[PDB]
Amino acid sequence: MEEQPVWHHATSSIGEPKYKDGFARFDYVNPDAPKGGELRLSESGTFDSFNPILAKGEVATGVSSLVFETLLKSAEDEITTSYGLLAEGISYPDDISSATFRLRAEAKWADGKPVTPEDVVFSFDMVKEHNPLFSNYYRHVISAEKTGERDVTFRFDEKNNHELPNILGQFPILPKHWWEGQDAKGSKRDISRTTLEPVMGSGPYKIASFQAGGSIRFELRDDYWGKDLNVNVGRYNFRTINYAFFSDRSVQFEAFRAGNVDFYQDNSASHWATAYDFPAMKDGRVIREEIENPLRATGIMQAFVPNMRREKFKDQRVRQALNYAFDFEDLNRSLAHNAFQRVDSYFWGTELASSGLPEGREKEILEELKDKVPAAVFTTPYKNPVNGDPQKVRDNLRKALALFKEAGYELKGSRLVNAKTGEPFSFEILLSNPTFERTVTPFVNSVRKIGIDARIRTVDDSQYTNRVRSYDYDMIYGIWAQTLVPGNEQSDYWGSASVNQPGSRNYAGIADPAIDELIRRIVFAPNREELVATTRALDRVLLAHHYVVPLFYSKALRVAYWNHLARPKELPYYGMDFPDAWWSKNTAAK
Amino acid sequence: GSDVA
Ligand SMILES: [Mg+2]
Ligand SMILES: [Mg+2]
Repeated sequence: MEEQPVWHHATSSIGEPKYKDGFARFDYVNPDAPKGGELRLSESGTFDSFNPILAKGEVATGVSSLVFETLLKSAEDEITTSYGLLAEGISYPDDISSATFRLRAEAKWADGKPVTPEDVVFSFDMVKEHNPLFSNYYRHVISAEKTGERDVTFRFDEKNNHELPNILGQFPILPKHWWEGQDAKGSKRDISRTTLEPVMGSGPYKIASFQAGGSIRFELRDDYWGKDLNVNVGRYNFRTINYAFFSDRSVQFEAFRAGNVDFYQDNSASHWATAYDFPAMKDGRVIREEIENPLRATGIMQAFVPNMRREKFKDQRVRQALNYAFDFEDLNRSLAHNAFQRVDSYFWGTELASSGLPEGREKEILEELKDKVPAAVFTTPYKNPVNGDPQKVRDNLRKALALFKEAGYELKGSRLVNAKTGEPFSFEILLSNPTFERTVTPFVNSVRKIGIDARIRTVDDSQYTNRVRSYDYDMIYGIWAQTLVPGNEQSDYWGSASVNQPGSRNYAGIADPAIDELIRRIVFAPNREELVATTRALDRVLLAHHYVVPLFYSKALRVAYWNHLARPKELPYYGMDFPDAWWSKNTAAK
Repeated sequence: GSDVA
C-alpha cells in the first residue's frame, strides 16, 4: 500500500548525499566571488538555432547551460548526487513506481511568471517528442502530470528502475506560455522548429545580443530567482559571457593567443607540447593546467567506429582485421609525444571495466546467456594487438589478411578484393574537422599496405552533425563517455531499437538479443553488486563482438587560460565547474 | 571530447 510520503532534498544513485537539507553552499566555491566582468569563450563550429531541446540544426551549448534550468542540480564534488534546483524536493514510493517533484515557490521565468507544473509537463512531453536522446532516456516514463499547486508526478511503466527519480532532474524546463505564445511578427511560436528568436528561460543569464552563426552575448540577470539558492552561492559570477564560433581550430587558437578568447581546452597532445611559444606564456599572463577532475569516475571508449548497417562491416572477422592493421605504438611514439594510453574496455578507467576471465556473479549472468554470446567471453580475455617492432607490424598485418581471407577477401594485384565479385574493399572515414587528419592518416597508410582503399573525407561540423544523425558514413572517429551508474542511456548506445532510429548514439548499428537483455538487467539492477557484475558482463560481450577498433585516451583535460580569470582554490573533486564557479580578477580588484 | 595526436 501507499504510506505517508517521505520528502528528500536530494537524490543519489550511488551512496548518500554529502550535504544535508539546509546546507548553505557547496564547499569548494568562493562564497564571496564578485559579480561582474566579461568572460570571452570560443566554441567550435557554428549555430543556427536557439531551440534548446529540438535535435535539429546547430545549437550553442550556452543556451541550455546558462538560460535554462533543470529540476535538480548535479554536485560536481560527488558522483551522481543531485540537489533541488527548480524543485524544492522529491518524493517516491519504495517500489519506485512514480516520482513527485515539489517546485520552489520562488522559481520564476525571466518575464516574472512563476515556473509551474504545467511548464514541467509541457517540457517533459516536448523533450520526448523532439529529442531522440531524451525520448530514449525517458522511455520507461509513461507520463508527467500536475498533481498539486506546485507538484508534478511522473509515472513509470515498471517498478525498481532505481535511477528514474535522479535522471528526471536532468531535462530543461521550458516556458509553456512563451512557446504557445506569439512572436513580435504575430506568428505563433513552435517548439517543433528551429528558431533564431532569442529564447526566454528561468536561468541566471539571458541572450543579450547575438550575430547568427558567429557570436552570442549572454548577460547575468540581477533578478535571477535562484541567485542566493545554496547550489548557486559563489556561482554565476561573470556579468557577460561572450561565445565566438570558429570553424577553423587554428583561427580559434590564434584568438586565444591574442587574448580575445580567455580560455582554451586543448585536445591535441602535439599542439599542447608545441603551440605555446608566445610571450604571455612566459611571464605568468597565461596559465596551463592538466586537470584530472572531470575525467575521474568516467569510463571512456574512443574508437574507429565502423557502420554495421553497411554490408562491408557486417562480418566480425573484417572488423577484427582492422584492429590488427592499426598500429597504436607507432602513433603514440611518432605523433602523440607518447601522451596516450590504449583503451581496452567500453568502461575504461573505472571499476566497471571487464578484465581477465569472468568470475563469480559476472560468470553466472553470462552462463544464463551462453547460447546467445560469443564463445570467447568464457575463454579469451579481451586484448588489443601490440606492435613492439617492424617484424611484429608485418605479422599483425598478416593476421589481418588471414581474417579477411576467411571473410572472403583476397589480395589480387596487391588490392584487397571480394574473392567472388572482384569488387575492391574500400571505405571512407568521415571526420568533422581537419584537426583529426594527422591522427587518422597513419591508419589509412597502414590499411593501404594490405590493399585497402581507405580515404578520409573531412567536412565541417554542421555537415558532420547532419550526416551522423542519419548514419550517413562508413566509419567515424567516435567517443562514448560513461558514468559509474550505467542505466537508461545504455539502449541509446548499443540497443537494437536505436539502429534504425535517426539521431541515436548507436553509431556502429549494434543489434543483439543478449546485449538487449544485459541492458534491461542494468536498468532494473536491484543493487550495486548486481549492477557492477551486469555492466562488466555487457562490456565483455561488446568487446568479444569486435564492433569497433578501440583507440586511446588520457586521464587529464589540458586547459590554458588568461590570468585575469580566477578559479576556486580547490576545484570540486569530480569537475571544474567552469565557468560557473570561476570569476573575474578585474572585478575583485574594483 | 575526442582526444587527438
Ligand atoms: Mg556545436
Ligand atoms: Mg553550468
